[PDB]
Amino acid sequence: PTFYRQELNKTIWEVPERYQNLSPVGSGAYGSVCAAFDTKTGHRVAVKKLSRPFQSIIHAKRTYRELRLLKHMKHENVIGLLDVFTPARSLEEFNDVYLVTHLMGADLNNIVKCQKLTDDHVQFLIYQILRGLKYIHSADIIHRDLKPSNLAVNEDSELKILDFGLYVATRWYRAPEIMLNWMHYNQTVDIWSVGCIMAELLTGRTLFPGTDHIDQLKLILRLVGTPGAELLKKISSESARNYIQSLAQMPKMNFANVFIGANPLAVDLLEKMLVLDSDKRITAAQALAHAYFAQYHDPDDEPVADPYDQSFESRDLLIDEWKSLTYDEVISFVPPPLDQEEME
Ligand SMILES: C[C@]1(C(=O)NC[C@]2(N)[C@@H]3C[C@H]4C[C@@H](C3)C[C@@H]2C4)CN(S(=O)(=O)c2ccc(N3C(=O)CCC3=O)nc2)CCO1
Ligand SMILES: Nc1nccc(-c2c(-c3ccc(F)cc3)ncn2C2CCNCC2)n1
Ligand SMILES: [Ca+2]
Ligand SMILES: [Ca+2]
Ligand SMILES: [Ca+2]
Ligand SMILES: [Ca+2]
Ligand SMILES: [Cl-]
Repeated sequence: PTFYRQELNKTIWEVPERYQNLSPVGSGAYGSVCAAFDTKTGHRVAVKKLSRPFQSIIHAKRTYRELRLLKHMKHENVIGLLDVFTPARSLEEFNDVYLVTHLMGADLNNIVKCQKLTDDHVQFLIYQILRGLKYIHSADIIHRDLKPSNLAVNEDSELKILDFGLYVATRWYRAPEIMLNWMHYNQTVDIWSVGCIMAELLTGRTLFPGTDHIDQLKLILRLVGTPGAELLKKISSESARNYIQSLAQMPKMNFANVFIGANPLAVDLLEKMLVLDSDKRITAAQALAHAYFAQYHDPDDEPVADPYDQSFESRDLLIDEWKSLTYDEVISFVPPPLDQEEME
């Protein structure tokens, strides 16, 4: 392909002539994103230019990580790849990586903020998050920072999870075991996040808007109740355990007295997601079977992922080795068919 250059976000982008009318649509993880028109297919796409992908061993491995992950993700509610390109003609010239996915116009914050959502619409939004989570979790991939700004949505409320498996960030949706660095966690960290998101879709208000990690924990405990001694097992810091243990005991609230006028099935699902005991938290696959989603649930259309080889994560390699592996993954990429779906 012939490439052209255009200054976007104060830096030069070099992209194939296939992609036209680039326009900035915000930052991404380790990069920045432009909307574009794919002249090959007439489809709208989003192109992410990674920022300094091989500047350091940290950038280089995270570039490889992200490319490997996105090449593996093939699910309608998870960001995956239509294309990946570089202006480099050889490994020796290779210093820039661009990732292409279908364009999604907004994030979940754009949906709820100016819109009184119906319960049927909330069901659809949460259903899609859970469908995507079932898929990524089945490949032993966890998001760990799921939140409305990491949920891409389009003009028809179709939703995809992004920035999974990888500046002041909001902590309001993080699982307590993540926010407080507890010693053990599982895939259900993301289910806590879904509960926080769903609660906000039902009320219009952030569920746990803490000003710091201690304020947020206090808000959490007011809803779910003081934890038992067994939960302290997970907390390394003695000062943290002593503090939590010292707090005045609080009962769990009945969520039916919290989410007023909500579908009782929504309240029941929230009770199963917003539990401190991550071994008692509902899984994504279990949640998809909950009656709240009855009108959407379809077991034939809730697939799992192919096995995902993450052995590279334990390895320390040199920058040029991560760079060469990344180049290999660029070159071996096989674009998917434009139409990959059929009537049920
Ligand atoms: C959850 C809620 C709320 O108490 N927030 C305070 C807390 N953050 C605080 C105190 C305890 C424990 C912790 C710390 C978590 C919360 C509860 C509820 N209020 S509402 O009552 O004004 C309302 C507002 C809306 C709705 N609604 C509908 O209108 C339809 C469905 C639905 O849920 N239902 C209720 C708005 C703000 O968000
Ligand atoms: N508009 C749009 N549409 C799809 C994806 C993105 C996108 C990507 C991204 C990831 C991989 C890829 F290959 C291409 C783009 N990273 C962050 N975002 C946006 C997510 C919503 N807030 C603005 C940034 N943005
Ligand atoms: Ca119940
Ligand atoms: Ca169906
Ligand atoms: Ca088709
Ligand atoms: Ca079927
Ligand atoms: Cl967010």
